[PDB]
Amino acid sequence: MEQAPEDQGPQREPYNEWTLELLEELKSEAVRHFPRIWLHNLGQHIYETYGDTWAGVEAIIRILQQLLFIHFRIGCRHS
Amino acid sequence: QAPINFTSRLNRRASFPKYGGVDGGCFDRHLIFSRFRPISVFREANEDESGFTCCAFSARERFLMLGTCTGQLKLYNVFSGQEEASYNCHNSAITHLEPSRDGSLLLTSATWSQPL
Amino acid sequence: FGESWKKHLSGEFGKPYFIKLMGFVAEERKHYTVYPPPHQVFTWTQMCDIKDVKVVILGQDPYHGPNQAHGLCFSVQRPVPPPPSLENIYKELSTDIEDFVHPGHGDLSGWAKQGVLLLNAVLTVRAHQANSHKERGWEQFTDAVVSWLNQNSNGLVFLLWGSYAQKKGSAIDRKRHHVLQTAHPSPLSVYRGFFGCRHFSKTNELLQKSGKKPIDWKEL
Repeated sequence: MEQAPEDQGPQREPYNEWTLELLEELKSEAVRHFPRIWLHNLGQHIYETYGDTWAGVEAIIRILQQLLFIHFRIGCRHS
Repeated sequence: QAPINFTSRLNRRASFPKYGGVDGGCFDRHLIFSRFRPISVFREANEDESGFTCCAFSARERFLMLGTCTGQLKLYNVFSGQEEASYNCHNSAITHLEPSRDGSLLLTSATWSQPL
Repeated sequence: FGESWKKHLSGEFGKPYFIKLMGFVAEERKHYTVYPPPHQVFTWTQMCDIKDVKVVILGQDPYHGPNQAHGLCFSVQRPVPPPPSLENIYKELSTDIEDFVHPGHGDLSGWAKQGVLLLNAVLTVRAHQANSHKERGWEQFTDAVVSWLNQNSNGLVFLLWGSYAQKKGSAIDRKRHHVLQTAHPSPLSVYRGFFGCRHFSKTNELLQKSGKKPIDWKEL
């Protein structure tokens, strides 16, 4: 008898805008910890393979948040 | 001292107190935490590959509050194995996640989001 | 197809790669699904004329999902939710057009009657696949179109944003035309430059260096 609570949290209805409110922010911290060499090259590598189709737009927010988590987990203070 | 065998402790606890001898419960914990078996694996079949970061159980042990790379925690029934209620928690990710014992509160900490 | 476009585009056929194009892509239509049909390739050569072309904007890759694109570059069907880079060029349009109205959709049937050559470089790609094909002939068929307009038509402009558009049409003269390039309209384009540049005046403004048929951005 556990009642999972009602999801009245912060919703994200403009998903085409909330991404744009945060995809800059995903770029606004990776440049503060990493050189822009990998940032443009991985962004080009997905754009040659996912393009302007939202399947690289969320997917870069996948890969950037997957690295910025583990790069703040392995034990580098910035990188 | 309680005997090293388990059946020799089992015959001895029938005519002796709780565990069988001096340091009897220690041997009962050697045989019982030296073996494990995977029951269920909980994937994240939305974008075909899982992105979990942090794990914990609930305060009633029915759900287990996993935590994605994207910053949302997703409930899962331990019996069913079904997504039940996602929650748009954080922007960055989920680093730490613990509940309270009364089941009223929940602490989650993020990776780089402006509220941490 | 528009006949007056091929007033002098009869020098597009007799090359060793043209029959490589219209047969094998038709063979790809006889096995697979290349996404845009033949009745959407010919929209740019139908809706606008060749007598009023004033802006040249290239397009790299079509939209591999079903029921999305309709031939023009950076363009998509109207019931499709609008694409993000086309949603990203809207951001500078507010900061430069004071009377900023909103399109609300993704069909670019409003700017096509202005004088913009919304051309995709490779017009057709497969369904659910981005860049599967080789150079089957879509490139040099357009390379013989872009640099041909350096001869006959006049009043163009090159906002060749992104390195894919830089290779194709860079060396066209700056006495007759004006070439201004910056970063990509996508937000996946880490090296900045697009993020606030006011290039979108210079469709209305660089034609004051020419004096030709005018433009309004707000036809949406």
